[PDB]
Amino acid sequence: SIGVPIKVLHEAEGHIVTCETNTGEVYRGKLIEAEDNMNCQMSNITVTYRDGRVAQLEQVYIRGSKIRFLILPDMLKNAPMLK
Amino acid sequence: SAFDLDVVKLTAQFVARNGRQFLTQLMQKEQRNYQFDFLRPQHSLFNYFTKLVEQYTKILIPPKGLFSKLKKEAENPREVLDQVCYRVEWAKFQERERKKEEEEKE
Amino acid sequence: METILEQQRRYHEEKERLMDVMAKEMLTKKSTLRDQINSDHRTRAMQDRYMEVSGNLRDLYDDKDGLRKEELNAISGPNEFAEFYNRLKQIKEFHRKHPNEICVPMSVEFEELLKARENPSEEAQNLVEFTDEEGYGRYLDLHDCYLKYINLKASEKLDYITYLSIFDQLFDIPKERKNAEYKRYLEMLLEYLQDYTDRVKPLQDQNELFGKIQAEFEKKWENGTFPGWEERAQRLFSTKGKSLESLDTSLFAKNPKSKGTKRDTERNKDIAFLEAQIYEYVEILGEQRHLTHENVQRKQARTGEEREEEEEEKNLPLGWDGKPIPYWLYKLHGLNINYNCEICGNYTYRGPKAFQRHFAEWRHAHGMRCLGIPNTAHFANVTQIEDAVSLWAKLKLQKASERWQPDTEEEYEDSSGNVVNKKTYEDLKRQGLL
Amino acid sequence: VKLTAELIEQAAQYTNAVRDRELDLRGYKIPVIENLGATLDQFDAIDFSDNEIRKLDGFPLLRRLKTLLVNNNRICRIGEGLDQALPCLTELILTNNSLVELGDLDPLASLKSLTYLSILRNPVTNKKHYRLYVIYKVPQVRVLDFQKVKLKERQEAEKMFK
Amino acid sequence: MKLVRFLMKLSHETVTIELKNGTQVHGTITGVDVSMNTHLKAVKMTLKNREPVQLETLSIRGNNIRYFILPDSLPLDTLL
Amino acid sequence: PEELQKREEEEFNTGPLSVLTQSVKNNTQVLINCRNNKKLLGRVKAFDRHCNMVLENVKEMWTEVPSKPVNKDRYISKMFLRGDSVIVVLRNPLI
Amino acid sequence: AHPPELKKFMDKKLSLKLNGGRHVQGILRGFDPFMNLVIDECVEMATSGQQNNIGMVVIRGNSIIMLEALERV
Amino acid sequence: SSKMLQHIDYRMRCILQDGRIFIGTFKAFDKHMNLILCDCDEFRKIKPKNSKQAEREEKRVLGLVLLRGENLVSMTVEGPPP
RNA sequence: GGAUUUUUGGAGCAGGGAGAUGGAAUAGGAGCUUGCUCCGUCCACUCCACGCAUCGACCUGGUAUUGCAGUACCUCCAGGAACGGUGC
Repeated sequence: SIGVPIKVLHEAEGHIVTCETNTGEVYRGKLIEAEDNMNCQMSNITVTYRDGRVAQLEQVYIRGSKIRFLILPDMLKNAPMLK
Repeated sequence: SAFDLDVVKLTAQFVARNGRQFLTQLMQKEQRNYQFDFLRPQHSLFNYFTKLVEQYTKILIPPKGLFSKLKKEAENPREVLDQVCYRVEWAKFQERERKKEEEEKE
Repeated sequence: METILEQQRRYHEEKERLMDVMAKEMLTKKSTLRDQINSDHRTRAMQDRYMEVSGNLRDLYDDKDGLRKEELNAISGPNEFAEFYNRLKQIKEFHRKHPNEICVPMSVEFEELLKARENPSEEAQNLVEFTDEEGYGRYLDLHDCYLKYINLKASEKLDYITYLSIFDQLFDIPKERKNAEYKRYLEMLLEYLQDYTDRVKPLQDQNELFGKIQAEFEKKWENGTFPGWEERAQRLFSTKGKSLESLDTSLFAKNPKSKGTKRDTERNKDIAFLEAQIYEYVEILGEQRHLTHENVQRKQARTGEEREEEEEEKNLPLGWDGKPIPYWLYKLHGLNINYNCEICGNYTYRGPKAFQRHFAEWRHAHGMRCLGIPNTAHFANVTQIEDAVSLWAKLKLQKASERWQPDTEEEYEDSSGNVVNKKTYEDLKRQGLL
Repeated sequence: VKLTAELIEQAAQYTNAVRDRELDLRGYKIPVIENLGATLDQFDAIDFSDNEIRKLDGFPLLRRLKTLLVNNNRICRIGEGLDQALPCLTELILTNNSLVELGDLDPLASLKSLTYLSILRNPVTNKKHYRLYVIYKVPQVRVLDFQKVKLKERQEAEKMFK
Repeated sequence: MKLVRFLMKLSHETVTIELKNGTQVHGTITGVDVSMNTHLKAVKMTLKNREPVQLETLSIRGNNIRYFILPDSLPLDTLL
Repeated sequence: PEELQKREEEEFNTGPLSVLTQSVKNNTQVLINCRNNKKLLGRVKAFDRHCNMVLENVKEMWTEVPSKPVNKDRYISKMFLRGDSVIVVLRNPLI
Repeated sequence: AHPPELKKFMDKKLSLKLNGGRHVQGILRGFDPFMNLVIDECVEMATSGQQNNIGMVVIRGNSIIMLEALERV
Repeated sequence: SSKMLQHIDYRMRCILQDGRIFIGTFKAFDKHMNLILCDCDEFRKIKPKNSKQAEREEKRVLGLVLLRGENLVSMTVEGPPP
């Protein structure tokens, strides 16, 4: 079936999220497109490359395998999943 | 009755230092224009004053703590265990004698 | 501050209660072995209370030594008596009863109903003090010791029976070197054995027994306690013989024996003491370690179900005739049809007659009462909670309209020539003016 | 009213305006200051406005907290054992209290990490060279009375009280 | 047959699992699954170069455990 | 089912898991190379397709450098070791 | 099994990050649900300043950490 | 049973794969048990590199963080239900 | 339902050299204590390639902004580097 976490991610699409990849790549940007495999294709993202030298790219796309973390909109705290 | 308890304890303590059954600080303290309403033997609180006096006189014995030291009950769980077992055995013997008396009464 | 009267009486009462509570704890029987160990621990706590009172009282001779002359005066008295009466002639308007002088020590040094626990005996138990590999005095926790010995030795041919036989003998030929680090593991083993022996009996003299064992190690262990007929006397730590007692006295106070070795009478002292204490503990609980080996062998030899279990430790209703009803009667009366009522806690009624009667039955009337709705004919055939609450809103509003609120609707004559609710008129009437 | 842990287990520890873990004691008037460690190392800021706390003392060993708000209290003294109980704090808003004397700042040096504090609306302020004594006995502090510490105040703090 | 089924035959079993994160974690675990989800209670957790700290309730997964250890007097035959 | 469990037994008895096969047939001790160089010496109590390895009479050794690495060891008799950490499982070790 | 949503990226140049510190530019041309990407005119720029064009590559999703799009697509 | 629901709704420190912690109130779980944490902070160790500099733990703010199943190692309960 | 995105793991390991530099109150071996003599684990300072470069907050002044909004992060010069993590 479908994971409630992945439902929170799909509710976290279109708005600003902040993923953190396995190499420390911190990509805080508009999460455009995500799927069941957590493959997050985001736009206007700020990718920090783990270095603190954070740059701004557009149409970035990080897979789900590297996802150490992903801050979704906290405005989803009243999402229908947790209640 | 906390003031009354303080007064009863004070009476037991001040009678602990008297010399005889008539030689205390209470014989004249009764007629000394101050209310002492426990010394009367019709008042059951005379038993409570006598129990306070018994406790004071059992603590004012030579083994009560005047000039000696208690060491067998004060660092001796073995002596404490001997005394506890003897108290429990005396209680069992008292109950057994009571049961014999009760069978006799029935 | 009568350091001889008030303190002596309070301490005497406390110690008497402690002795009586020990007598009661020893006069009551034990039913679970953890119950017996916890009763022993509580008796230890009560005896500790009595001993603490005894020690607090044994020092009460520095002011008694000054008061022995003034307490015995036959001339003094009623002066200090009237003074104490004046000091206790404060306001006795504290109109309250309080038996909390001596009935409170009985409730502190007593037992409890859900478990035998005293006042200070509310948080003391065998739960943080007894091991589940033992059971609070059932078995022994030595699996860690076997794993530690096996990690120290590095051998894959070491079984629990060989380990237990090596650890049970009293002074036999070792399996590991005493100048090696396995003596370090023997130190932890002696610590665990001493902790188990002490936690097995909180009532027996701990200070006196430790003192007797220390006097033994001082006088009879280091002075040739295992004699011979070099074989005449042996050293326990250094591992050297002695031809005679004079030779042993010469070879104990010598130069190589004291500090001319890592196994001298300076360095190996704690190790020899821990080894002697472990041997003494094995000899004192030699039946206990044997029972623990019995439990380990029973677990290793039993079957698997017993190992797990040891580690874990017609279609129709009745009638007045007394027999079931014909199946066609059951269908004819609709007793095969189930009706549910949400107001009744989702209770299922069998057949239309039982389901019509239930609206007047206590279960439905109680459900309606829990909702704050009066059980009335208006709620007949209402089974859902939402429908009952809703229907209630409309009915409340209707009775609201038919009922006439006099004060809320009456029209009163303002003296100037105005009209306002009678309630407002009377309120304002008094309301300074009207 | 006695200060116990009912007003702790009911008090709100939440994600405050600065994105910390802040526990509110708003409307408490708690005169006894104790029994805080029942926060269980999930707190950073302890707000205790409207307290009857006549002093600043009685804090348990808390390891990671950042800020303590003692606003609208009746602080007369300053307790000495602050930093061994709060080693990692940085903000102390203890303004609007009865601080008068330079000795009311005596423990204020024990905090190695103290940077921000507020002691406004306290009579200790009308004293001459007061912020001088504060940035003098407290060298590590930078944010002093809604004003950053500076080399001028630092040189004047090292010069006077020689 | 997999031995996750054997490890499923455990609840209130005093175990010491060595997890992949340099940790030794001992306790009477709460309940096990087929994905080796071993949820611990009264947990003594010591990480690689860390202290034996205490956790009241922890839910440890399966792919993060590198070794496990069952108690001493435990029958592997009718546990597997 | 039955024939499928039999195919599993065929895979385990005549496949590459022959090490586990011998270890469970004659009760031999196998040296298991763990992913972090943890050498485990002991017999194997049960095995599966995923090489989930329950073992008895186990000893775990490694080289801990405090330099000169010294050979740290422990003796864990019974142990369950799921097939996750195994780099190799060698049926006959020389010691 | 769902294939990825990478079709708008197809026929477009991206600057991707493959693991090991690898970064390459490449033309997204085709794939499978297994995210194995087909990069034509692929050029790998190593950790140094030097860059070697490898042209036509079939790259795993197992090493690729992410990818930015050089065009707006 | 789906046990962790018996620890749902309360604040837990969830473990990552790289040695840090994330303190946040658990929302719910899935098949691989991946996490959604409300009111989350990250506790990350700061390397001393010396025997004279102490080891500190710096905290980050995340809030609602979707921690993918690649992170979950072990999780403790650190604060009561809020 | 262990083969590229979540639960049968790619993890683990070790901090560049050297100078008649310094400590191990309670813990090193051996030259069969104390003293001296050497060797296998750290930091504090000097030297070499302050391990280098980065950007991110940060501190010291000067310097520009008076501006109504829901946030990765927001003025500019400068230096020191107390901190973060990225390639070698």
